[PDB]
Amino acid sequence: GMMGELLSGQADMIVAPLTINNERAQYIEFSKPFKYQGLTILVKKEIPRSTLDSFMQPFQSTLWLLVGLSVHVVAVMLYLLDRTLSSAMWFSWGVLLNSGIGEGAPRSFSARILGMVWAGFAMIIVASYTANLAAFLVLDRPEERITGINDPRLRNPSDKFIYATVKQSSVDIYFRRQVELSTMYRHMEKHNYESAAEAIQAVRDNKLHAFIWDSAVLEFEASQKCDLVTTGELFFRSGFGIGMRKDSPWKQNVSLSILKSHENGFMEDLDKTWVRYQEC
Amino acid sequence: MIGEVVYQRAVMAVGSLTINEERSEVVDFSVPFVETGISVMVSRSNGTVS
Amino acid sequence: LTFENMAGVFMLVAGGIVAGIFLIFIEIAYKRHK
Amino acid sequence: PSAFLEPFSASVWVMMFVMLLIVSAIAVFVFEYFTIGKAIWLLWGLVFNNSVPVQNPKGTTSKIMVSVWAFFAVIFLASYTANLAAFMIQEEFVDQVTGLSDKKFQRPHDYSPPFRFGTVPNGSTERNIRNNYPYMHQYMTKFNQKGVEDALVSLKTGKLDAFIYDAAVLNYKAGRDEGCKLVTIGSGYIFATTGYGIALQKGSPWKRQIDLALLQFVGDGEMEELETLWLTGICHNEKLDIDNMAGVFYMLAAAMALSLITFIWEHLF
Amino acid sequence: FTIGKAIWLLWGLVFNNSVPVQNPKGTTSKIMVSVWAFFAVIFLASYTANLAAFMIQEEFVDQVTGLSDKKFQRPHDYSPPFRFGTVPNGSTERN
Amino acid sequence: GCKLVTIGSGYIFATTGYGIALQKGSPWKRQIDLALLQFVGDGEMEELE
Ligand SMILES: CN[C@]1(c2ccccc2Cl)CCCCC1=O
Ligand SMILES: *[C@@H]1O[C@H](CO)[C@@H](O)[C@H](O)[C@H]1NC(C)=O
Ligand SMILES: *[C@@H]1O[C@H](CO)[C@@H](O)[C@H](O)[C@H]1NC(C)=O
Ligand SMILES: *[C@@H]1O[C@H](CO)[C@@H](O)[C@H](O)[C@H]1NC(C)=O
Repeated sequence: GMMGELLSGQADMIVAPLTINNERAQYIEFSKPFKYQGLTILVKKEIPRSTLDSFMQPFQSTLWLLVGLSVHVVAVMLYLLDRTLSSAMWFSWGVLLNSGIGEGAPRSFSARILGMVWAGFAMIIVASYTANLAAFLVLDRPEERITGINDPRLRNPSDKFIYATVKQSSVDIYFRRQVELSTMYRHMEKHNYESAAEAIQAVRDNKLHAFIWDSAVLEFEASQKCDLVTTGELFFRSGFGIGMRKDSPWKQNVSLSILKSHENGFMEDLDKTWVRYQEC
Repeated sequence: MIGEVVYQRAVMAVGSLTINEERSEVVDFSVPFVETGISVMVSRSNGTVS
Repeated sequence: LTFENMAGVFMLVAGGIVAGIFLIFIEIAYKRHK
Repeated sequence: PSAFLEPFSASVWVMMFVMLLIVSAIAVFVFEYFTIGKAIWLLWGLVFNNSVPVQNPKGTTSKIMVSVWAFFAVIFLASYTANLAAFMIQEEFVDQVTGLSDKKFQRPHDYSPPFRFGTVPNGSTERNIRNNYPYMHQYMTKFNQKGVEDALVSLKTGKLDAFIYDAAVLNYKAGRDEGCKLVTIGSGYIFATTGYGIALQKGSPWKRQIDLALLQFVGDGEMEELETLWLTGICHNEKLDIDNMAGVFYMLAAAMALSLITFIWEHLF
Repeated sequence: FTIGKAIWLLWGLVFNNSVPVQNPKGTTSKIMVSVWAFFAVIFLASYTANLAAFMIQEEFVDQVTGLSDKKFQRPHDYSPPFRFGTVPNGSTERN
Repeated sequence: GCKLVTIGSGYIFATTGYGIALQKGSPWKRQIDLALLQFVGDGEMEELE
């Protein structure tokens, strides 16, 4: 890659996003970092579930089917107790639908008591339905976002969910040179991609489920493509640098300049015109 | 601190010492280990305004 | 069903029931006054 | 569903019922200054739903009393809905068998379907059950399995009922299972709590130093870090139904029965 | 007066049924009114659920955004003077 | 009470770091830098933070 090209003498400088590692720094001389960007996880933002039509779906349609049968049975019992059955049926149907027609004229006082009791039962059923709706409502956004490497879903992987980074990158070095995630590294080694853009396209096309990459790149990708979002707290926070060979005369002058541009506000203007220029 | 480092009184200055383009032109020192900068602080206890 | 909920407004409703006679007397006196 | 766990059917319900009756009596008395049953029906409706046409009360001062009663009913229904929502927030998943003391282990064939006891030989669990429950050992011999992974596979496939084995490895398996479908019995129970230790030759000169080193490790917090980095699991760290109103519909049917019985007794008179 | 009665019953069924008139006459009219009332009750329940769920939303203020802002940019006039805090001898003062 | 809070999530006007000051041309720089990179790569800096 770039490090090999620079070491071989084919190049004299690496002006590109090159994360400052230890293995890289052992052979080449990094300048002062012109940016600070840790690693984050790019994931696809699932569309919110705006049903607005789950009426008989939430609990069980059999309850809605049995409600009418129970109402008819209660009406029949009221008719037999009265010994205008159609008028009483309409009145009950209006009461269970808050119509308030007022066409019900029970004969006996027991019929009146049963009618009042029925209304109370209906009120209770309505309350139960409202509670169920609240449970479904409050239970919105069931899916959560994995919180970086510390999340248990990443420490223990699975074939169903795959999270793979980019081959021949500092990231791979970070996973390899830290023996606390050997399972994660083994899982990621079977899904690495040729280039970052290919991984972005695969993630957006549901080919992957998570991407591990620099914050400076993933944040811009999320800003550009609203279909994707970035999650996970910044980890391995080490910025890019102008990699170049140790035995070079520019080492004492590039870095200072990068400092000056970092303090004169030039890098802030570059970020505004190239990274921070849009949102979603 | 920087003055003591320049005049060979001390060979190392570990502490809260921000990297600058003026200090680097005098003392050459290692890569940053804490990301810092310039920030503004203000109190918001006057009103929640939720 | 919290006890306070059944109390915090039902002591009030009992007060209203026992207070109805107060305004009963007030209005039946007002009617006769003019 | 907890159709009976509500504070209903208590003194509060009887207190509010008699308060409603007293309020209805006071309203009838105010109106009089055939309206008793009508006022009672209207007040019951106002408690339940305002679709109950009652002509019993026609008074000025009475209107304020009816408004106060309606305010109380509205507050009560709002509190009831809030209580149902709060109860629907939580759920109960206590346990299944509640330890080895359950009669299922004592009677493995007499109740319903056979309850298999999964176990692995060569271990201390087999020796413990042989030295404590010789009767259960003979029954469990027919289900002596091979390994922990095989036991988990069999449990996930329904071929076994319960698996009895060492607590630490079982807890690890529960914390590293897909879907958290299988859990240890109860909230985590130990039939014979014991340590692991580190075996040494009889009279070895290392025991007096190995024990001190292990005590130093457990007292310095290293054991907690190792447990967090080696035994933590995702499952462990996690924390209008037809059958829901079937009971209240049984109560409604009983209400219909009492209604018709009252019709009979009222029509004798 | 049937048009006004129908409009009032529709509005009430939307809000509350305490507005009765002799608008629905016939089985078809009663069935239509019942269906409308059921739909309005469902909408009401959905609105109440949404209002209850909305209580879990909160936000915080942030004043100006960075040193590039109207407040920080001009010290003179504008409003009551905005004090600037900066301990000297540091890198911030030099920058 | 966490009454006072920096503006927004925190935007650094001129982002830099701290480092460890050394004499100009000190032999320790080329090795202190490597040690610090090893520390940040092994997750120790996260634990200290
Ligand atoms: C008053 N009517 C409502 C109600 C609120 C609370 C309890 C029962 C009921 Cl019935 C108002 C809120 C939407 C649902 C509804 O019908
Ligand atoms: C480095 O910069 C200094 C001052 O900016 C200058 O005197 C010197 O010639 C420069 N050296 C190279 C190799 O650019
Ligand atoms: C150990 O268990 C195996 C089956 O898992 C069994 O065949 C063998 O006999 C056991 N060992 C002894 C000494 O009985
Ligand atoms: C340094 O601090 C002292 C006392 O705080 C002050 O008198 C002096 O002016 C400061 N110098 C600079 C360059 O900030």
